Amino acid sequence: ELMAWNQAENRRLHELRIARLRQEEREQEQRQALEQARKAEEVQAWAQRKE
Amino acid sequence: VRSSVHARWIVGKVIGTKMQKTAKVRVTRLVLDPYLLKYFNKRKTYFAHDALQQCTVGDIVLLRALPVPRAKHVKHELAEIVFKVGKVIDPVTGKPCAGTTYLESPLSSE
Amino acid sequence: ATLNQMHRLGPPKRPPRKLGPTEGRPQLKGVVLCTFTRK
Amino acid sequence: DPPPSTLLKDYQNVPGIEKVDDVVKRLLSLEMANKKEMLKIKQEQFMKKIVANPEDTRSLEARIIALSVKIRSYEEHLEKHRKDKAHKRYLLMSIDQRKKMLKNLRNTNYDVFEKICWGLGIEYTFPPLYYRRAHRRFVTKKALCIRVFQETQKLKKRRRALKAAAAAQKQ
Amino acid sequence: NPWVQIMMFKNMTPSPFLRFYLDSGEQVLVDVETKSNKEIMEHIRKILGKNEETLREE
Amino acid sequence: KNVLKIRRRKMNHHKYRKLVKKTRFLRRKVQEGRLRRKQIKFEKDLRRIWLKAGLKEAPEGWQTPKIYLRG
RNA sequence: ACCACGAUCAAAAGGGACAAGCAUCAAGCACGCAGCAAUGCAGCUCAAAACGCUUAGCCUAGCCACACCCCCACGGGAAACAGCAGU
Ligand SMILES: NC(=O)c1ccc[n+]([C@@H]2O[C@H](COP(=O)([O-])OP(=O)(O)OC[C@H]3O[C@@H](n4cnc5c(N)ncnc54)[C@H](O)[C@@H]3O)[C@@H](O)[C@H]2O)c1
Ligand SMILES: [K+]
Ligand SMILES: [Mg+2]
Ligand SMILES: [Mg+2]
Ligand SMILES: [Mg+2]
Ligand SMILES: [Mg+2]
Ligand SMILES: [Mg+2]
Ligand SMILES: [Mg+2]
Ligand SMILES: [Mg+2]
Ligand SMILES: [Mg+2]
Repeated sequence: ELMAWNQAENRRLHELRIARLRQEEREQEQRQALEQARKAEEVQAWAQRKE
Repeated sequence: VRSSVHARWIVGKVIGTKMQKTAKVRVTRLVLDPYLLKYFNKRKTYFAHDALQQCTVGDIVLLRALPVPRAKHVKHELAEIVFKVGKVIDPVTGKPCAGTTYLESPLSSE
Repeated sequence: ATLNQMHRLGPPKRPPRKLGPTEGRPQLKGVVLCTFTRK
Repeated sequence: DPPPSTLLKDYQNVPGIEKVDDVVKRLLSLEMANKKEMLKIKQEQFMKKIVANPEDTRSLEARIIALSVKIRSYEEHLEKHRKDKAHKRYLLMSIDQRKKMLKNLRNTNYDVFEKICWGLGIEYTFPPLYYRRAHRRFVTKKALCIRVFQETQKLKKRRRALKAAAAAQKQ
Repeated sequence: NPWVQIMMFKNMTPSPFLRFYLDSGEQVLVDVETKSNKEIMEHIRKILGKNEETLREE
Repeated sequence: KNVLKIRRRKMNHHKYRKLVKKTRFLRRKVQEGRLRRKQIKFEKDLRRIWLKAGLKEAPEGWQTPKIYLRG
């Protein structure tokens, strides 16, 4: 009974983990979008200076 | 279930694979310093039978006691490789990881 | 010293106790060889 | 080493670099640059050959590749400057720092550790367990103790045949 | 529990967890991420600790 | 500060260098004899090994080198 | 009593544990593993103190060791109070 309760406690914590990881991807994508924009301008500027 | 070997289950780090079908495993236990009352690691070496020679130096293994020792110093057999060196699978998620970072996201398989 | 250092060295070891002229004994028997005075 | 005609890492992706005068291509090649520019091309070659993301310069893989290029440059320097103690120190320190990186990469990502060793030609070695001078007395005795063992093994085999032969005669 | 082997492992996985090895061969995985140290102690007491009755008897 | 502790060490080292100078020929004869015994003590240690292993003579082709001579 | 297909007590054997000082005792020198065997591999211990020297009966409801000496005791040296009283 205690081993089964422990497996159920792990599954509950796992559902919270999946919810926490989904909220972190949305934030990671936003940051990753800006860095690519900034990084693209810095490349275009660096490319124009070299050209 | 009975065995003449004192240590029935022990976890340790593989530190040698130069013996045929035998892994040399460093097992650490916490021992209380009576004067300082602080716990310090005390390490002991155990030889473990590795029939398939699957043990790599540095991986964490679980050793099970044999019913009777099979050699002068071989009193245990490899029961399970807990943490393969550099190829750890996170038990909490089942996904491969490299240190504290996931190699496959737990969100891949939902 | 650090706790790790105190652990490694362990309890302080006393120097072994030196035996005096009686060799750790209350009295000794002797045979007189010569008598004289000292300054 | 990359060919001297190789363009600099900065000018390789500018549009129209293939239609400029030959003189302009020489001035933007490795031939007209210092050795540090040739090392940037080598590092980029290894990064694309080995690492999964060639633009991740902070990964443990990229650091090992960057440091491996420096190590090769020091070895080339010391091949011509054999009394340069300053650079001999930098080489030995760099080799030690790479070994520490490889140890940490082996412990965290073995599949990547193997590709780094194959790609860079590194033979990973485990450190010796004890650090102590092997002086003349020990070197000589260890050699004698190995010879004594080898001779004892031969004698123990010639005491198996004689016993085997005598046993057969009884029959 | 002086006869229970306790071994620690740093930064091998992305989240912290406890794992118990029992004499039968069963393994008990306890996820401890997000839990306080007091909650971890109460959890392992519940699933693998002797109750107050068993200790009073001894 | 004062240099009295340095001065004690200075005099000790001076008298030692002076003693070594006066007796450098006796000390050289003593050092030679010690190295001979050191070589003999080393040779015995190797002979003990093969004798305790069951061999009656040194391993074939083995000659114990002189590891303490200036050469 | 007799057997308990047991209980109690407790050897041999296997596993674990177990004094102090000296590292100016730092290397030990066969100290490992596999295999039914043949035989094969070259390993095993060690500064987290191996190997070694020295000191000491111990963890005292008591325990260990010894029992003239040669660790032992066929044998030998030799002729035994470290049982009590006694010299
Ligand atoms: N002696 C070794 O080969 C060795 C091996 C692993 C770890 N260590 C560690 O080194 C430290 C020094 O140990 P000690 O006080 O017994 O030795 P020490 O300083 O008395 O030196 C004795 C021997 O160990 C070597 N040594 C000294 N310092 C060392 C170090 N930091 N790492 C490796 N070897 C070293 C010396 O060269 C010599 O051969 C300790 O922390 C020990 O755990 C030593
Ligand atoms: K005796
Ligand atoms: Mg003086
Ligand atoms: Mg017994
Ligand atoms: Mg030291
Ligand atoms: Mg001395
Ligand atoms: Mg005594
Ligand atoms: Mg006797
Ligand atoms: Mg007597
Ligand atoms: Mg009496």
